[PDB]
Amino acid sequence: ANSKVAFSAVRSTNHEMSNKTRIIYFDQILVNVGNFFTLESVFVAPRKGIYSFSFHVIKVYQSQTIQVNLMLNGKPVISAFAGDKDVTREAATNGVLLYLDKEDKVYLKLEKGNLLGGWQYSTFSGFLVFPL
Amino acid sequence: ANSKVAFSAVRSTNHEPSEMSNKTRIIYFDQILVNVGNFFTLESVFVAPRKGIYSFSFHVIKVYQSQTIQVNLMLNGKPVISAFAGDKDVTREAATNGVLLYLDKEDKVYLKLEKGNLLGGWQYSTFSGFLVFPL
Amino acid sequence: NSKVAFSAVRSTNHEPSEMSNKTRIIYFDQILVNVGNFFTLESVFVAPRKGIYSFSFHVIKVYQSQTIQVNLMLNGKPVISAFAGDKDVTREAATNGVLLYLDKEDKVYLKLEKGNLLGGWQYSTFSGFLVFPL
Ligand SMILES: *[C@@H]1O[C@H](CO)[C@@H](O)[C@H](O)[C@H]1NC(C)=O
Repeated sequence: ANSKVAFSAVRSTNHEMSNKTRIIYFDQILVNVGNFFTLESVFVAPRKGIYSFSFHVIKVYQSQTIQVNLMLNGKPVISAFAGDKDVTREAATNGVLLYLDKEDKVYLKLEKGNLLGGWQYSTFSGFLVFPL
Repeated sequence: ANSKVAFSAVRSTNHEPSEMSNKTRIIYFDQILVNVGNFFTLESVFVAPRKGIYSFSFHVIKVYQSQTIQVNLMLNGKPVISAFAGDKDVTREAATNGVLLYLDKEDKVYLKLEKGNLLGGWQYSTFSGFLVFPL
Repeated sequence: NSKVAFSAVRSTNHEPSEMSNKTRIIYFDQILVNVGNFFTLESVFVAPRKGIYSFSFHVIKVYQSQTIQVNLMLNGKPVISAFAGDKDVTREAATNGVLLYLDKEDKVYLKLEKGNLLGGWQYSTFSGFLVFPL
């Protein structure tokens, strides 16, 4: 039970972010065991452990560049990029394992760019690999 | 019981799609690296043995030039996530994505070539997945 | 060792070592996770026990003029490949991922099969974990 933690979220075409935080949100929740993925955007770790994270953020409008940072408690840990102005729906993708303690916050930030065209079909997933 | 489940497959040649695959549009992988539980069948379809959360990932590599491709991860005949590879005039291009799904027993997960033809083959393409935890 | 995982990042834009140029092994300086310490300082993973392991990588470059091919290697042999390059963009990633059956002491690592890492490979990642022992 308490060792079972996972979330998976997708950006659809729903039409329900700030220049400060620039948090990328995912409206369609596919998995949320434990309900620790909150506000369509932020994962809050329930316990100390190793967690897997992966994401694909779609650069839809072709002539733009984006940079996406995976954030841990307000600080960047990994980065992804998409800036091929010949390509439509190019993914800025990366993944990582992290050592998290209880109440650690992990989310995606649009560090650079504007996601012109929207970011439909973008994905963001995470799960507890094992507790420590 | 059936708590260890995982598969992993790769397209090892540049051979063209089979005549059957042109009518189902289901992308298949001939080289099976992992198939614990033997739940990955027909070199293409994963059948969930039990209720739980399952991870999936895929990298479909197209050559130049098959037309712009769209790959959907399918769950019981309906698309869940999609990836795109529009040509950037290079020798090879990749349509990639991954996701966690809540699956029930006998649920079927597979890859569909929604758009495009994969002319020139899809060598080096990969498709993987595993049970994260039963539910 | 039921709990085995590593995750590593290339944190700088520094050129590869002369040794690295010789071995073609892509190395990572920043280790975020290394439970069991089976990911060595030479950026090679040594499987502690028989089991199914997950591996993912992203090799990111700022200079993409020439083609790069990255192979995931298992005891000196390629298992999967990733391609990038021959482009002029901000940053591009050669990426792929796979599950592998490993026997104990099997060696898994990234080799630059084609191309170079002129300009550095900052922000590149390489991760792996034991899904379950067999
Ligand atoms: C290794 O090769 C790269 C690519 O040509 C080059 O930039 C780098 O300077 C080489 N390393 C050394 C120590 O010369």
